[PDB]
Amino acid sequence: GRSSQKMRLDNDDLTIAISGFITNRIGFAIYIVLCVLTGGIAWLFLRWYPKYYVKLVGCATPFRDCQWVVIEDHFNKMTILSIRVKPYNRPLSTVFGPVLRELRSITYCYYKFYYHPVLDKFFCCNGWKDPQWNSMQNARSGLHGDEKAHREAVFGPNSIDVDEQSILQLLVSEILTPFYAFQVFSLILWLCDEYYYYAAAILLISAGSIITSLLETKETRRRLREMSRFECEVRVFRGGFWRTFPSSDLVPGDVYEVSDPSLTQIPADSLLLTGDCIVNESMLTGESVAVSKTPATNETLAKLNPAASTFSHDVDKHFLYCGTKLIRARAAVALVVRTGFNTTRGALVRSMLVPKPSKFKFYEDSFRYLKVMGCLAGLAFIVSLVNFIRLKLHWTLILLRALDLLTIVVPPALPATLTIGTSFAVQRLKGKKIFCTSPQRVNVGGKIDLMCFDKTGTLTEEGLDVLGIRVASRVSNRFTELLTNVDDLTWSCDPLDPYRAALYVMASCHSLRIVDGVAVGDPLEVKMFEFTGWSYFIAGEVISAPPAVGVLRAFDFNPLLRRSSVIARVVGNSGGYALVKGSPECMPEICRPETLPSDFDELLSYYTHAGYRVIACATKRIPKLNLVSVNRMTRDEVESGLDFVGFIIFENKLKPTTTSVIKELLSSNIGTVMITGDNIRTAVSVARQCGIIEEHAHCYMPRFIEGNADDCNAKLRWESINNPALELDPTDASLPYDIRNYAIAVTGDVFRWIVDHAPTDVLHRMLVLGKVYARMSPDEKQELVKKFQSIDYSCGFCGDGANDCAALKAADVGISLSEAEASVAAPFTSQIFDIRCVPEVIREGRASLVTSFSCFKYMSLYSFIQFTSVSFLYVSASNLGDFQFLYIDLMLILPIAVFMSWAGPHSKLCAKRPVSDLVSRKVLVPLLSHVFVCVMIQALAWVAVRQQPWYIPPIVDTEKSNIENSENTTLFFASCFEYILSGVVLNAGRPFRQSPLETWPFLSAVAVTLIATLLMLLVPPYWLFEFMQLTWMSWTFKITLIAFGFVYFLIAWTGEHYLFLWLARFLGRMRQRLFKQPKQRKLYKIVKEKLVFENLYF
Ligand code: ALF
Ligand SMILES: [Mg+2]
Repeated sequence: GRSSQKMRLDNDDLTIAISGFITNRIGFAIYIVLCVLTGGIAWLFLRWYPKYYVKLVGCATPFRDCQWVVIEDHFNKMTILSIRVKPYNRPLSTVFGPVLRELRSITYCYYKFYYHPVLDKFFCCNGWKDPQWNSMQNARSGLHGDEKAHREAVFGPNSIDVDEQSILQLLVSEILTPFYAFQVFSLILWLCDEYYYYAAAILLISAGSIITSLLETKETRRRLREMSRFECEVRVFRGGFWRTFPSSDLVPGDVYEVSDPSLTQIPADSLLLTGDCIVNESMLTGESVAVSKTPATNETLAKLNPAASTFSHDVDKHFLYCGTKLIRARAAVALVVRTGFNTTRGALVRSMLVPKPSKFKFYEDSFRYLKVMGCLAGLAFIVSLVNFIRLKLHWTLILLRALDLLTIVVPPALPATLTIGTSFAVQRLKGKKIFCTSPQRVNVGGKIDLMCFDKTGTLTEEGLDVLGIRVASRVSNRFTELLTNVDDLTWSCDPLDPYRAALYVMASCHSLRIVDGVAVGDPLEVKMFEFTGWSYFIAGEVISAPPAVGVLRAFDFNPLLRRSSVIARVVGNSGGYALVKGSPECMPEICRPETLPSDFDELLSYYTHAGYRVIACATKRIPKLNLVSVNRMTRDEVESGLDFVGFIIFENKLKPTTTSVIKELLSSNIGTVMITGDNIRTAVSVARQCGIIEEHAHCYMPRFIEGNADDCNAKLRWESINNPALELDPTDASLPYDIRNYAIAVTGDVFRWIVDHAPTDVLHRMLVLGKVYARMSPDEKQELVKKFQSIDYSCGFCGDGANDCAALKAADVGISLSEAEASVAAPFTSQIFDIRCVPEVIREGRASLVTSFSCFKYMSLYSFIQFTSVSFLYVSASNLGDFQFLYIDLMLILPIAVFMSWAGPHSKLCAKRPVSDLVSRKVLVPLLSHVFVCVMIQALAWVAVRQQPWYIPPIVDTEKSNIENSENTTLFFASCFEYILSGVVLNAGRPFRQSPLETWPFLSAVAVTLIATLLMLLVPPYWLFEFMQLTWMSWTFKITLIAFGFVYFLIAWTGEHYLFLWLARFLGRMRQRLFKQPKQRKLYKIVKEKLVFENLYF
């Protein structure tokens, strides 16, 4: 009996291990008695480290006989789940692809593993081919009665119902982290030591942080549950009749109806059987164009695969996805295939909740630093305890002092201070209309090294504009200039006149209807009508000699003929006219070949290759027509024998301010790529116009030369687009084949083949070189972003559709551009709809990163200075007073820390990135030198004060510490002079922020604190003298204290700018030259260097 298994859930990530255990009933008693005895510490310690809990309670057993299982993933986060068993009696094949009895299963992250007995394993994905699907006769007659019920036990309900959790569960999963336990212990220590005010302050700030984080999490999870909760009402063929049911009672096999008008959205992944349908797949592709779907023939059942997760075109022509609108339908039924989380939209939603560890190592490294500091504080506690039992002091004093020395070294207000930079950045972003939801992501904005991009909604207007109109004259059968405008059309001549005929076509060849003074109807007609500027069974001309027209009848656009016609009669002419507009491919089989110019085919190829959509117009004259002829003669006589007029052209025109933002991003050493769902010819042209691809480079793309994507052993040919002769060395490395710049533009079908059957090195080179990525579903967007991240990139995204959701959530920083169905996952949410909020986010990220690092260094220095002062004082059982602590802790550190995080970022993207890690050498090395300088200054001040003739030595006191010394006061003033100047020196400045001379609050706060301290030193009033427990000093010694404080500033400044970085580089070079361990480099750098050098080699 097997009792372990390993699986890979996601596309490539999520390696998990499942094991099965049993409760000992003795370890459980030990655990409960231990919890009772310790009052609650065992519960905490066995919730933080469940490995020992399992080792204490669990006893290993095989899978067949089990009661709960443990699932451990690649990030080492264990979990306890309970196996569920249900009575069930059908053949094994009903559940997979014998007899099955128990039907054991486990649910993990909405995946549902089932237990195969004879193979003795857990299986996640098996499509349930349900072999009845052989003929339309079988598939049309749906399942009857009881057969549904058993299905309900295997597939569950058809509802994407994520599980919400209560407030108390959030609290027990949030507060119980170890740091808050440490904070509670510190608070107990303060209140037991009569040190109230500071404890109350940090309690208030901790409570505020908890409240804001809790509200954040609750709002996020509430919002995510509204994008994935759909409820409709359909009619199903359960028992030979049509019965009305909710959308939740559907199981694979039920045949429902799609022709009814109540049904406005597809309930589940379906397949047509009769009739026809019209849907717009705005959720799978970014476009909003109407798509027509036709019934599935008897052959296509064979190739259907309910688990392929991406369907070929042969079967995609008949598949009705779930969650897509329904424009129009004909007696048409449909057969469901997948329900629940197996649906493409359901699978996307499920993959939006799977956990993924972060590559930003800031907060975790800070916590590791505090843990090392605690390891030091333990030794300090031991030494203090020995030195205190030496002096024969009382026991309460020894305990209290030795324990407060713990909270001195591990400051309980470091994490609550490390968020001020992001807290201040959020409102600047909100002022510039960008709305952030996860503040922890702001720092990540400073690490962006790549920036992906949508096309249709982001880099381009949503609709299709009108570029120009071309016409061929009958004087010479050749085309003319571009004729962008309509005024030129009105004032041009050679329905006999060509230009006026084309204007007539653009004016009255539609079926638009007027609502609210504007026009509605087919999306393409609207743009033409607006371009004309005219008005609308006759079309009224604009006031600003063009005659009006009067329509007698019209044949709308025919799905099979692919054209439309309008028979009208201008008032002037006794005879009528017929205008026909349609696609240029089937046009030649209607019009006269004499009317077709010599430029037809090559000009059509030129326009189509650049990516436009072309439509052609034609005219005809009917010498005699009346009210009886139109009803007597059909469209066949209308169409045949027309006169070619001209081409009208559409264009996906890009937003006015994109070619500048992309140029700036390229000039700031940030690469950019396009990841779109549209064609592979429009995408390349828009990338040429925008600036992603340089104006002179080539664009090689892959083609299938031997076999389609099915065969596991196929060959690829990397051809060129403009010149189909040049190729790339395929087996071989992607290099130009027997020149300076080029860019592979991979389609969306060959990319899957590359990821599957191609070596890793070719994949890496394609990732480094590829600029354009078209014809991709959301899943390929997401896993392409993950592939980018897996070679040490840090990539963002930008999009404005539910198409993009997964790529927005899986990217390091994802900026949305809308407010519906796409801002649920994206951290940020712009509202100006242009790509101008990307530089904003990057700038604020860099400023926030440098600010956070500066604050961390400042708080660490504060901790060390206080520890050194207290360690000097403890050598004689003395201590700082209970109010000097308050002054230092509350009126010097918190105000300077808050105001050090106030200045804004620069007004321009620079060309260099900030340090983005804590355990580095260039961060640690300049910190320990500052610590050394601080300690040296304090030691010098102490030695200096111990030699004056009015010195008042400390007194050892058994009941309480003595505060009125001449050795406490000197260290107090040295510390006060050091805190302010350390805050001034460690400030972030010119490169990624505003220089401190242009920001007033910081300088004002430093000045007021320094003047307060200097006045408290030089001439203090008596109440301060008897209130802070000071002692007399000669006026010649205060000047010496000021001198030490001053010279510390010079030493710290010179070290921080000049010497400390030099020492860091010196130590780094010595380590490299002595320890002979290679320096790791980011992969894409290595691949780029290999590529350029080897290309130069040829
Ligand atoms: F508008 Al798109 F992918 F083309 F969101
Ligand atoms: Mg879009």
